[PDB]
Amino acid sequence: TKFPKFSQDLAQDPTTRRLWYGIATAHDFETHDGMTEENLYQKLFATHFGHVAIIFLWTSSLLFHVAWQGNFEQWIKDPLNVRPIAHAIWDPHFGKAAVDAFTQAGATYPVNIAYSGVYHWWYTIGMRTNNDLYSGAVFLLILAGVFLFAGWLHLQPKFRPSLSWFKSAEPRLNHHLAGLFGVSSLAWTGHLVHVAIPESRGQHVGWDNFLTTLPHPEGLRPFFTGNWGVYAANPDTANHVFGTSQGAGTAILTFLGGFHPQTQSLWLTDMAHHHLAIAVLFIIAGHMYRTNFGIGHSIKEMLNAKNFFGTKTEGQFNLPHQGLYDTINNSLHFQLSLALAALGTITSLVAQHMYALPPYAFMGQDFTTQAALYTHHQYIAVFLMVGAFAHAGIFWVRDYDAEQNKGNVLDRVLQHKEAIISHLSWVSLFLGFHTLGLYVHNDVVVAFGTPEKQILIEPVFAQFIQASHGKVLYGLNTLLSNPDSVASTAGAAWLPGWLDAINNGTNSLFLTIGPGDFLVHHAFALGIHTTVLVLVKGALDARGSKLMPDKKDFGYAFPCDGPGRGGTCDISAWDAFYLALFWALNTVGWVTFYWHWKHLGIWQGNVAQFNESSTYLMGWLRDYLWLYSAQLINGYNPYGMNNLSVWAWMFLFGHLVWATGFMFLISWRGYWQELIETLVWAHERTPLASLVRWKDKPVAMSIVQGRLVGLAHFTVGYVLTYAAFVIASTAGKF
Amino acid sequence: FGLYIHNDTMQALGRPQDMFSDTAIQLQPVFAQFVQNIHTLAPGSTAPNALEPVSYAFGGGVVAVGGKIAMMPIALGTADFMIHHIHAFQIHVTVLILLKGFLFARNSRLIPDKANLGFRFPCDGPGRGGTCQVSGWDHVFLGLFWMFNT
Amino acid sequence: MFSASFLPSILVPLTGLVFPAIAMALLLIYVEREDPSGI
Amino acid sequence: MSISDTQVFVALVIALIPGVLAFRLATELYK
Ligand SMILES: CC1=C(C/C=C(\C)CCC[C@H](C)CCC[C@H](C)CCCC(C)C)C(=O)c2ccccc2C1=O
Ligand code: SF4
Ligand code: SF4
Repeated sequence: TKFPKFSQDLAQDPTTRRLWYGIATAHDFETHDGMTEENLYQKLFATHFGHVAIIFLWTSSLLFHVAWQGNFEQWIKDPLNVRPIAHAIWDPHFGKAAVDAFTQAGATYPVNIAYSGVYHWWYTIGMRTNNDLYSGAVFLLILAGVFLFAGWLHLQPKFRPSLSWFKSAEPRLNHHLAGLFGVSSLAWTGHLVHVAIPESRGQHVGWDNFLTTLPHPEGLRPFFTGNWGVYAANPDTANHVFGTSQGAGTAILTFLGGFHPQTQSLWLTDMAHHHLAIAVLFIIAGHMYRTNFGIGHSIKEMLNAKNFFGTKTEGQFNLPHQGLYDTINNSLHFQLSLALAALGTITSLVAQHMYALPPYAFMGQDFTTQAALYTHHQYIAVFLMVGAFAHAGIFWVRDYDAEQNKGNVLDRVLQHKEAIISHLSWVSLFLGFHTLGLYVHNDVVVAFGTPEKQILIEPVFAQFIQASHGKVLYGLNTLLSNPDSVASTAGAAWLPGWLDAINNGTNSLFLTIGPGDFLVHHAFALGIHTTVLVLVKGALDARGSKLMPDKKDFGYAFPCDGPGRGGTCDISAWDAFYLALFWALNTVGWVTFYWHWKHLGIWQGNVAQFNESSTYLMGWLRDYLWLYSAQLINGYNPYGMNNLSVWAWMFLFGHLVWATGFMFLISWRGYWQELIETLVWAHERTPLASLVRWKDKPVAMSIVQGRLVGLAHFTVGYVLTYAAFVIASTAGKF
Repeated sequence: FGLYIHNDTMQALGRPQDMFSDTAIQLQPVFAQFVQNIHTLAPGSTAPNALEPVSYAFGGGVVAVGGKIAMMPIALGTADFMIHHIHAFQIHVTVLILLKGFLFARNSRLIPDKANLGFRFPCDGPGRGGTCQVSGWDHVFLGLFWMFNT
Repeated sequence: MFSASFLPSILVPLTGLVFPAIAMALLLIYVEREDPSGI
Repeated sequence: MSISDTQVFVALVIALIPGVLAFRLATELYK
C-alpha cells in the first residue's frame, strides 16, 4: 500500500503501467483517497507558497550568477556595443574552436552570451556595481527562506485557517486591488523619485545619503500648498545623457509624451506620474465594495437586484443572472479558467506593446534580444489560453448543478449552442475557401508570365484609422491630420512632441501597409476562428453528444466506445484538445513569421521583397526560407567550425524528435504487444541469463499515454528548431 | 521634572556640557517648526484669493507701528519642549483625579454604598484604617488645586 | 579565469553523476518497500 | 569589483536555513 499511497487502488497491479500512472496523478489532489475540502485548501495554500518561493530562488539564481562572472560594468562603459554575459562554460566533451570562438569582452574563460536582456532593464532601474546585485541576491534569498518557513507554520494545528476564512471574498478583493499593487506602485514611485531619477541624472544615492538629500529643491513646498506645477519644473533638456548631467533637468513629474531623443524610450518622469495615477486610482478603487464593517456594495447581492424604477428587470441589462455567483465561490476550475484567459490576453497585449514603445534604453537597436522576447512571450501566451478553455471544459463535467441554474443565462446559452457552432463553421469555411482561392488565383496567373492579370486588393480601413490617430503621410486632414477640427486642441497637453515622434515614422511606429497585410490578417482571422471552433465543440460536448449522450458520467477520461458505428475513437472530451493544440501551433507560427518578415524588411528598409512576393506562395517559400540559412547551415561542415555548430545541432535534434512524434502518433496499440510476447519468451529459455527476473511484469504502453507522449514529442520538436532559426538569423544578419 | 532637576544639578555641579539647550545636549521640536513652516507660505496656492498670511507669528514680515511692536514671528527652540510637556503632564493628572472620581462615584472596590449614601459626605468611620475624603467633590477639590497650578 | 577559486572546475560531476546515482538508487529501493513502514 | 571567499560565505548561508527548511516542508506530507 506504500506506492502509490494516495490511491489504494493503483497499488494493486503488477504491470509497469503502475509507475506510468503513479506520476500522472500526484498533482490531481481531489482525486486522492480520503481528503475533504479544508485539507485541500490548506495544502494548496502551502504549495502556492512554495511556488512563489522557488520563483524567488530562480530570480536570485540568475541575478547572483550575472553578479559573479559577467561584464555588467564593461556593459556600462560601452553600452550600445558590449554584449552581456550569461555564465561560465564547463564541459570536457567540448570542441576545439569553442574556447577559440567564445572568449570576448576581455574575458579569458569560456563566457556564454546572454540574450534575455536583464542588463538594460536593471541599469534602467539604476544599478552601478557588482556589489549592488550581490547584496540583492543575498537578501531576496533570505526573503525566500522566510517565506518558506511561513508556509511551514500554517501547517501546525493552532495555525489552520478556516474554510469561511477562504470563502469571504470582499476582504481579499479590497486588500489585493488596493493594498497589493496600488500601495506597491506607490512604493515603486518612491524608489523612482528617490533613486531611479537621480541615477538617471548621474547622482549616486546609496543606502545612507538618501536620508538627508532631497528629490527636489522645491521639495515639500507643493507638499501641502497645492502648486503641483512647481514640481513640474524645468524638464530635462534636448541634449541630456542618462547617467550624466550634460543638459540636466530638475523636474519630477512631467507629461512630455512620445520618446526621449537619446534612448528613444518612454520618459522616466512620465513613468512616475503614470504609476502615481494608477496607484491613487486603485486606492480610490479599493473601498469600492462592502466589507464586514457595514457600508458598500454586496457583490453576491448587488446583482441580486430584480427591481428598479417600477419596471422591475430580468437583471442588469435585462437578462437573468440569479444563482451563479455562488459557483465562482463554489468551483475552482471556474476562477482558474477566468484567470488563465485574462492572463493570456494581457500577455499578448504586452507582446504587442513592446516593438513600438521601447520601455528601456537601447531596446530598439539590439534586434536579437527584443525579437526573441517577442516570440517567447507570444508562444507563452498561445497555449496559456488553451489552458483556460480546457479548464472551462473540465469545469463543465465536475462543477455544475442543474436545478440551481434552471432558466438563468447559462441555460439560455446552452439552448441555442447549435446556431453558434453552425455559423462558426460557416465563417471558417467561407474565409478559408476565399483566401485560398485568391492565393491560387495569383499563383496560376503569375505562372503564365503575365502578372497584370492578377488581383491586388488594397486595405483602407487601417489607413483611415492611421491618419485619424494623427498620421499625415496620407494627407486626409482628419482628426489631428486636420489641425483645425474640434478635437484638434486636445489629447495630451504635450502632443507636440508626440507629433514630432509619430510624424517621424522612421522608427517602428505604425508603418504603412499593402495588399499582403490584408491577406495574412484574414488568415489570422481564419486561424483563431477554427481554433475557438474546435475548443467550444469539445467544451459543449463535455456533457454528451447526440450519438453518445452518456459521456457525462464516463468522465473527462478515455472513453472510446468501440466500433458501434464505423468506430467512435477520439470522442473523449479532450481529443479536441490535441486538435486545438495543432491549430494553435500553426497559427502562432504564421503570425510570428509575419512579424519577422515585416521587421526584417524594415531593418535595411528594403521593403520591396515583402510587397513583391507576398501574393503567391512560391515567393513566400523562396525569399525568406533558404535565403537566410546558409548564414547558419555551415556552422559546422567537413572544413571548419564557428560559434553556431550548437545551433545546427539544435535544428537537427528538433527534427529528429519531430519525426519520433509521428512514429508515436501513427502506429497504435494492437501491434506493439504481439512481439512483446515472443520477446518475453526469450529470457525464460536462454541459459546463463535466466538468473535475473522481473521487478514487475512489463507490458505495452497505454492508449491515452501514447497519445500524450506523441503530442509531447511533436510539440518539443516544433519548439526548438524555430527558436534556433530565429535567433541565429537575427544575430547573423542584423 | 526629574530631567529638569538633573540639568539643575549639572549646572550647579560645574558640568555645564550636560545642560540641554542648543549650546549643549540637543532636542528640537521639529513638528511645530514644520507645521509653522507649511503655514508660512500658505497664500497663493492654498489661499489664492488671499493676500497676506493669517498671522505674523508663524511667518511673514515683522509688522509694527512706531517704536512699538505689533507682531513678530515667534521662535521655538529647546525650552519649549519641557514646558509643553509639563503642561500635558498636569492636564493628565487633572483628568486622572476628575475621571477617577467620575468612575468610582457609585461603587468602589471597598465602598459599595456610595451612591446608596450620597456624594457630599465626609467619611465612613475609621474602618479599613481610614476612609476620610472618599466622596467626589473632594476629588474635585484636589483637581481644582491642580488646575490652579496648571 | 577570474577572482574566484577552482570551484567551477570540479563541482559539476558529483551533481552531474553521483547525486543522480544515489537519487535513483534510493528511489528504486523506495518503490519496492514492505508494509506498513517506509523511508 | 568581483568577489572572494565571501562566495563560500554566501554558500554557507544555505544548507541550514533554506536547506532543512525546505526539507521539512517536503517531508511534512508523508512520503
Ligand atoms: C513504440 C510504441 C510502444 C512501445 C513503447 C514502449 C514499450 C516504451 C519504451 C520503453 C522505454 C520507455 C524505453 C526507455 C528505456 C530507457 C533506456 C531506460 C531509462 C534508464 C536511464 C535513465 C538510465 C507502445 O506501447 C505504443 C502504444 C500505443 C501506441 C503507440 C505505441 C508505440 O508507438
Ligand atoms: S481506437 Fe479501437 S478501441 Fe478505441 S474507439 Fe476506435 S476501434 Fe474502439
Ligand atoms: S477618618 Fe478622620 S476625618 Fe474621617 S471621620 Fe474619622 S477622624 Fe473624622
